[PDB]
Amino acid sequence: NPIHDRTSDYHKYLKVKQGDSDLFKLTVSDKRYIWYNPDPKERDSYECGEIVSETSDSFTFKTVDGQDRQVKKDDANQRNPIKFDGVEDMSELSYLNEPAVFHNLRVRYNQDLIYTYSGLFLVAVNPFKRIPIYTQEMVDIFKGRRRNEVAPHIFAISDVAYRSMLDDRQNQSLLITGESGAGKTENTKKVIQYLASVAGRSGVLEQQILQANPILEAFGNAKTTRNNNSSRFGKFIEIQFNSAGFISGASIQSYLLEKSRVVFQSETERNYHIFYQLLAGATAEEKKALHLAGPESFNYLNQSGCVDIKGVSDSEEFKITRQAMDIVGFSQEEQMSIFKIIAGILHLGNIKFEKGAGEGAVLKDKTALNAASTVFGVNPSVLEKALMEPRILAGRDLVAQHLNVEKSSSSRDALVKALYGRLFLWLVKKINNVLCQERKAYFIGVLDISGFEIFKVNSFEQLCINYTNEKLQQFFNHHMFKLEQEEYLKEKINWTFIDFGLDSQATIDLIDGRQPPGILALLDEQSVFPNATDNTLITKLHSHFSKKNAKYEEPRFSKTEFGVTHYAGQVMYEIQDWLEKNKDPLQQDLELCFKDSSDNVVTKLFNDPNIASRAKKGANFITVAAQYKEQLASLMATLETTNPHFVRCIIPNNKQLPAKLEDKVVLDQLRCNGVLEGIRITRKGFPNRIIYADFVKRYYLLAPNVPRDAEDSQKATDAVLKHLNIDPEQYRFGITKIFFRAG
Ligand SMILES: COC(=O)c1cc2c3c(c(N)cc(N)c3n1)N(C)C2=O
Ligand SMILES: COC(=O)c1cc2c3c(c(N)cc(N)c3n1)N(C)C2=O
Ligand SMILES: [Mg+2]
Repeated sequence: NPIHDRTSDYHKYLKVKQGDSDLFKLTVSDKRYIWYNPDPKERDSYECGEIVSETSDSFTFKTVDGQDRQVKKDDANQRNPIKFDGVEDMSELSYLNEPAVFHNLRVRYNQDLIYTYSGLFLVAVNPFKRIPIYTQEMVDIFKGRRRNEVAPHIFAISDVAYRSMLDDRQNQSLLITGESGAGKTENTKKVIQYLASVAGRSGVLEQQILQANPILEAFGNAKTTRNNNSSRFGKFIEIQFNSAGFISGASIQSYLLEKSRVVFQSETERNYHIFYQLLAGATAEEKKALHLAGPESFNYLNQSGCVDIKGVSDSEEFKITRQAMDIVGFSQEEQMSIFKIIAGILHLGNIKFEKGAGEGAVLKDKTALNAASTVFGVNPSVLEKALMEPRILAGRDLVAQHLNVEKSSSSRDALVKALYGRLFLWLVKKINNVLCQERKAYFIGVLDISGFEIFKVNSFEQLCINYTNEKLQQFFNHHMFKLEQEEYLKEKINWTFIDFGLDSQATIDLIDGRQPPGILALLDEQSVFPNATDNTLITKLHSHFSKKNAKYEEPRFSKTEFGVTHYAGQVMYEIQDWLEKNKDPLQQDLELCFKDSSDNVVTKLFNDPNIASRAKKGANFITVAAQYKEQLASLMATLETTNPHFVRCIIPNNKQLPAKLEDKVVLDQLRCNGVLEGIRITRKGFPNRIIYADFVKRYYLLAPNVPRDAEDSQKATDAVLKHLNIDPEQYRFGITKIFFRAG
């Protein structure tokens, strides 16, 4: 058994290395230590100082530079005995404080142990390098093990969820939190791998489930300045099981694709990988048939200054993506149409509108228009008229507009974004049709959202993302602190309620409240108001929240920005284009143009109502904000019907580098994630609890005769446990349940 064989890969890569005799000497030392700040203005940079004396209320300690300092005992962060360094479950620490928690993570991370428990949930620190802990042998090691039998691992929490699903016949969820780049998607994929392995069975479903990801990532992920493989859409993967616990299928709900990225990318960022994959990987006359050149020739790829990612071959990736499409079952014609659409988008991007004789735009060169039309299979004259002279109603009259250059470019971009988003939707739908063949008995849902992120310029997309991340942190807060203590108090176990000081509700209400209206509601209102501008909008927000809502800031340094205080920090948002992004317009004549496409996939994108149609609320189409919010509330409703398991991914630094665990970066994450509070609730509270009658059947007794049944439930439990003479401090008696602190 490799768990017990210290030469095994398990021991080498998942367990803390054996300390030496010098270490042993240090470990049995009577000396005592404190974590202190050499510079009190840098509260996250700590060193270890030896405690050399104490009074009744203070410690005096030597700093590393031999100088003595004094601190009140109430302000002291004592260092744990070094036998705890590297401990697998931090609820075991004697001293639960910030530098002590960070230090334990640091000791593990320096030995490449990225996973650490903090009571009931998992912490994961991104290594930014490959560590060989995800092989099939590692998988197999976790299968069937109680949590405490094996080292912390994403596989272990995965197994716990699976067994919880079986034992309680209750749906589960795996909620992976983290800022952008923290490791959410990699861990999500490890979860799916584990489940596909342990619950797997004909055998191609599991392969198809796994092969969904290169497709989704090629179309839905991109390089940002924070992550070379940033997910620009959120997703909820329901892994589905039959009554027997075998995988019977899976279904992916996707959220909120950053469609603006198709048409615009910041300096050093990339568009979606697929564009580069196609241009790099396509056959010699694939490229001739689609009129393609290199990325530098396309406006939608040549603006950021970056066409490459270190360590990535877009050609090789293209081969992997196509292979995935083969396994999932997209036909050759379907794939060809997909690439026609990607190529058509690049050509649309190359169209250059110019000022005509009047204010209205003209197209002097039709090479890009013609190439797009050719690959999309639409009529180029109809497309041209639809771009620069779309028809609208004025009352009931029919009026041709004549859009200027700017409006023309915007409309072309709107068309591009609509194409990309519908195509993305279609890919997801096609995928689901293949993975969903049977009605489920159970599910384990795995959530992989786009993570909390902050740039120089934060827009409506950042607000939606950061909102979602705030809702997810609140969900953790609700389950860990609020509901837990509600159980204690309903079971009257003598608990004094503790205010853990973590509540995101005010920020959430600020963003999505109804009465009084929050940001999104005022946004929606401005979005259906004919005279509205980005300026009437920002003014309206300041009018409602400035000096009124504690989580909002009207900045003095700007007239187009507003600040929201999130759990993870203040973010300033630029209001430019919010009305247009929220309304998400597309000229009907462009839809009519593409409805007439000769291409089987394109027509589906424009005629299939699940893809093409948009809901109404009154005389208006549903805004993006109201729809996403409907979607999110729906997700949270589903999660609330599940048993949640939390994984908190922690980014070590902001440089995407291995072996560089930065103090302030990590401590900021630990603080706003509520890690220490969670560890604390696990320790001060009563993690384990059981109805007075379902206890009889795991064991038997050690008592004067309470069998698998009894007339009594309360004293019938009292008696049986009592014999071990284990401390009644380690348990309590609820109206219906026995509670316990540590098993
Ligand atoms: C995620 O993207 C899409 O689903 C999507 C995108 C867009 C879209 C529109 C619509 N008028 C209607 C849709 N049903 C629709 N769907 N526009 C203007 C878009 O940019
Ligand atoms: C969900 O509850 C609410 O609707 C709600 C309640 C309140 C609220 C405020 C705001 N400044 C802004 C909101 N968006 C908001 N929303 N205040 C002061 C409230 O008491
Ligand atoms: Mg991601």
